[PDB]
Amino acid sequence: QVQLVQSGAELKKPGASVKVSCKASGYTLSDYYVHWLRQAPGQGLEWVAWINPTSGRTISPRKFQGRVTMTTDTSMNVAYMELRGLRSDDTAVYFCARGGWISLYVDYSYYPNFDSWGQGTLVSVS
Amino acid sequence: QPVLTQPASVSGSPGQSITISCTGSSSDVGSYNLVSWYQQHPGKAPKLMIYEVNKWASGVSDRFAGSKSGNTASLTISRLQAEDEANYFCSSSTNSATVIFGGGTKLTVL
Amino acid sequence: TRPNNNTRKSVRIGPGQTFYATGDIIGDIKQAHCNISEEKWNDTLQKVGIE
Ligand SMILES: *[C@@H]1O[C@H](CO)[C@@H](O[C@@H]2O[C@H](CO)[C@@H](O[C@@H]3O[C@H](CO[C@H]4O[C@H](CO[C@H]5O[C@H](CO)[C@@H](O)[C@H](O)[C@@H]5O[C@H]5O[C@H](CO)[C@@H](O)[C@H](O)[C@@H]5O)[C@@H](O)[C@H](O[C@H]5O[C@H](CO)[C@@H](O)[C@H](O)[C@@H]5O[C@H]5O[C@H](CO)[C@@H](O)[C@H](O)[C@@H]5O)[C@@H]4O)[C@@H](O)[C@H](O[C@H]4O[C@H](CO)[C@@H](O)[C@H](O)[C@@H]4O[C@H]4O[C@H](CO)[C@@H](O)[C@H](O)[C@@H]4O[C@H]4O[C@H](CO)[C@@H](O)[C@H](O)[C@@H]4O)[C@@H]3O)[C@H](O)[C@H]2NC(C)=O)[C@H](O)[C@H]1NC(C)=O
Ligand SMILES: *[C@@H]1O[C@H](CO)[C@@H](O[C@@H]2O[C@H](CO)[C@@H](O[C@@H]3O[C@H](CO)[C@@H](O)[C@H](O[C@H]4O[C@H](CO)[C@@H](O)[C@H](O)[C@@H]4O)[C@@H]3O)[C@H](O)[C@H]2NC(C)=O)[C@H](O)[C@H]1NC(C)=O
Ligand SMILES: *[C@@H]1O[C@H](CO)[C@@H](O[C@@H]2O[C@H](CO)[C@@H](O[C@@H]3O[C@H](CO)[C@@H](O)[C@H](O)[C@@H]3O)[C@H](O)[C@H]2NC(C)=O)[C@H](O)[C@H]1NC(C)=O
Repeated sequence: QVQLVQSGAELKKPGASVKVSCKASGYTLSDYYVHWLRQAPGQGLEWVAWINPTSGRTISPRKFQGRVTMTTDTSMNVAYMELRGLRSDDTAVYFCARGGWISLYVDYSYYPNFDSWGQGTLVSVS
Repeated sequence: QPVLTQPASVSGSPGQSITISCTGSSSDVGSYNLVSWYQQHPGKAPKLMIYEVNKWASGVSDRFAGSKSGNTASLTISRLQAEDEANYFCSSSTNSATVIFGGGTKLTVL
Repeated sequence: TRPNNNTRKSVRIGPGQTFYATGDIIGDIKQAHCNISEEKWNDTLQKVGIE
């Protein structure tokens, strides 16, 4: 059994900041890379970033470089993704998802193989 | 940086076959064969239905084809039934070490 | 295998001559390694042992 329970939704002023947390359940977060995703109302799925939760190494495409900052607390077994400098676009349903197994000898960080997904939490904007 | 494309909406016919495709660049589709296909219903979370073109995803019936060719790939659905009423996103990874999604397309009724 | 995707960075060091360094690493960081099949290595090593 698997669950990626995320924190609740919260509306923010545009240009504000917000911390979004993703909980692990049924597995230890150190096994897999955690991918962060999004879905605006009526739009498609937008890829935001990955994090290698052990080393805390991350990559985000271009649009979110500087927007998104990343941490984890594997003692608590939780993954976080903080946004700053919000816009109207950020009325969207962020998803957290676990991607590839972390193997010391082969790089699975970067390819679209999402096993299980978060339920969905809504950073919003008035 | 997101560039991946696919026809934004199409329709199927029960019992027949339909082609639902996506296209990109040699940087992200032809560079490596890493592709997958996703089903999400509104009010629910997505569900991986293809990975690495034709490695077999869980709970996927044999209707759901998976193929790739150069700059293109597609679910060539065959026998094309009605209980899949929501979209079918494409996705591939770029040589810049990033994941890309398409614009989504709806497997409409049908 | 060297699984890291290194990139070479060109630097101009003196008149009309270049130095090449390593730029940013694309992707994730991984360890360099070499693999051998261990049953065949064991049989080979025992065959040395009988000599
Ligand atoms: C040199 O040398 C070296 C050494 O060797 C090398 O390296 C290598 O390499 C290779 C290749 O590259 C790699 O591989 C990889 O691996 C990985 C890992 O594996 C492992 O692990 C896993 C996991 O584990 C976990 O889980 C389990 C269950 O399952 C359990 O049991 C365990 O214990 C764990 O647990 C966890 O949790 C828990 C909770 O409680 C806890 O407790 C603990 O502690 C932990 O934490 C596993 O699984 C595996 O196993 C498997 O596999 C095998 C083979 O290998 C087999 O035999 C078995 O049976 C199994 O099977 C199963 O599973 C699978 C999965 O995997 C599936 O598929 C099948 O069907 C069955 O079911 C082991 O143990 C892995 O993971 C990987 O895989 C992936 O990828 C691939 C690529 O190729 C592909 O193909 C596949 O498909 C896969 O994918 C899949 O999976 C994933 C995961 O995540 C995902 O993501 C995806 O999506 C997919 O999915 C699936 O599932 C789902 C559900 O979930 C569904 O839906 C779908 O549809 C599908 O089905 C790969 O294979 C390796 O790793 C390496 N190594 C190391 C050490 O790292 C190198 O390479 C050389 N060199 C050169 C140059 O080469
Ligand atoms: C190894 O270390 C070097 C530094 O010693 C590092 O190189 C630095 O990379 C950063 C990131 O690319 C560079 O900073 C950027 O430069 C661009 C130039 O176009 C600026 O536009 C950027 O500004 C935006 O981002 C800032 C935050 O980073 C914001 O505060 C700002 O308002 C803008 O929004 C940004 O400054 C930096 O110039 C280089 N440094 C040098 C000396 O070239 C390199 O990346 C390191 N290696 C690895 C693998 O990380
Ligand atoms: C690792 O990084 C490299 C570079 O980021 C990726 O592969 C290389 O990507 C470049 C740019 O697309 C390719 O350049 C092309 O080279 C041919 C040479 O004949 C040239 O004709 C073109 O005009 C263009 O310059 C290069 O070929 C390509 N190399 C390979 C081996 O694919 C690579 O995708 C990255 N790998 C991973 C796993 O991230």
